Amino acid sequence: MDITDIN
Amino acid sequence: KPINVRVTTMDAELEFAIQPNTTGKQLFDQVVKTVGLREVWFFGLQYVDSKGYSTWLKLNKKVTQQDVKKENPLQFKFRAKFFPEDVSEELIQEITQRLFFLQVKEAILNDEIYCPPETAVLLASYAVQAKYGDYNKEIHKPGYLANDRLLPQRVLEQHKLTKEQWEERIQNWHEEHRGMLREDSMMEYLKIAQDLEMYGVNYFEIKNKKGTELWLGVDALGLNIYEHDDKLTPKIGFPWSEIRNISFNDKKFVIKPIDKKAPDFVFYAPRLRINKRILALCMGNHELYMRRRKP
Repeated sequence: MDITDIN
Repeated sequence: KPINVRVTTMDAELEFAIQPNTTGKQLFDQVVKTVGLREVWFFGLQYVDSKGYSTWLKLNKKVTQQDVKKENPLQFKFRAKFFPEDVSEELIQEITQRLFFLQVKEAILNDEIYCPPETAVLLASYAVQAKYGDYNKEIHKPGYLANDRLLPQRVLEQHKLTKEQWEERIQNWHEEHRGMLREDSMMEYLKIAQDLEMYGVNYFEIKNKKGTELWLGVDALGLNIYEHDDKLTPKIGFPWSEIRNISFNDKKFVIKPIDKKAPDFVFYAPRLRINKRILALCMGNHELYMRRRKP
């Protein structure tokens, strides 16, 4: 479980 | 005890002893220093872990504690992990241009990056002009190209000409580059390759909720989804600008778009760690996509 935020 | 380490680049090997707590970075640093490479941002050290996965070696971690397959010489490959958006304005060092030319061409030759017939021949001529210099009636005698692996395999398989025909063809294209330098030639090569639909894009085999096979492409400019049958044309695209948040939770990966009216994309990886990588790749890649749009 992981998350990244781009624009 | 000394840990034995081999690090082949694309035209060089290097073998030295390593300290039982040498940090990935320290290793990477030595290699780049020995080769005299300044543009270090495109590159990585690639090894194979105990499960068999080709993995990128992490710089902020002991090179001895990342579970690389334990062979006597610990083996790594120094390859471009990220590709520039425009070769000519992004690759300044001759060294960098060279390590790229080589890595790119190799893949172009292995039917990895698709390349159609005419362009394949066009590229080959640039590759030979790089190798041999100006064509010369007196030197390069009929068949001077018989030993060189010059064209994508599929090219040869589909358009059936003779070996000496394809050669005549490249020779014709070779004859014309009279006056090009080994350096320029490799660049002219890259300028053509970087426009190929499969250039500088990492594919991952995936499936949607409906359980049908697909490909995910991570590249300099964002994510792309392909149908298993076509690795070239994207079915849906996602530039960085048009992506809000990417996440995974186990084998399930989800992309969330900027405009709320779009039904966020969802795919299923075959294992957890496959998403781990997809996430890693995107991050590093997006980061550079920003970094080259700041000062």
